[PDB]
Amino acid sequence: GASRLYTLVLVLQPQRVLLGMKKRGFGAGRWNGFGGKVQEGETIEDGARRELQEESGLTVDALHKVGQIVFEFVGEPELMDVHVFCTDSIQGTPVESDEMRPCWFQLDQIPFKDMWPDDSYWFPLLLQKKKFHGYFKFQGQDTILDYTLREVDTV
Ligand SMILES: CNc1nc(OCCOC)nc2c1[nH]c(=O)n2Cc1ccccc1
Repeated sequence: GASRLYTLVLVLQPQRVLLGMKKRGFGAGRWNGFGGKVQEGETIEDGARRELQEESGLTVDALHKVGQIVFEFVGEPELMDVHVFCTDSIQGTPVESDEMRPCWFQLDQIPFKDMWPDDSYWFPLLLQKKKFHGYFKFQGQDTILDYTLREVDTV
């Protein structure tokens, strides 16, 4: 059907991953990555950089696309086509805002119970830097009715 473009950025380093507790708005009460809608006149990668900076205060040397996930929320007018980026190359410190509190998690302490339920499926691939295409059919924000996830050579 009709779909909208989104980006999702994970700051993933050898020993730790950066997530942000949402205090308000989309994903409130969960540890989320950084992202949002891609705008007209910017590339998907430019949009990922922009959202990372707007949300966390971070600027990076480079980012790479590691996956794509299509979300179907039952009853919503459009699909969400999310392009997933990864980067280790931060140039400063994350900053807490009125919207978000940043936290570095050790890789054996990733808080899946306090994250979106789909994350449990594709994180093991992200952590191995294995590229992936996924699809998740949701009923509301807690329930996965169906999904697919495959390792790909090209996103
Ligand atoms: C780290 N896992 C996840 N992080 C976010 O950060 C929000 C920034 O992206 C807009 N969102 C996640 C997320 N895992 C997850 O399911 N979502 C929900 C989502 C659904 C549809 C479009 C975008 C995000």
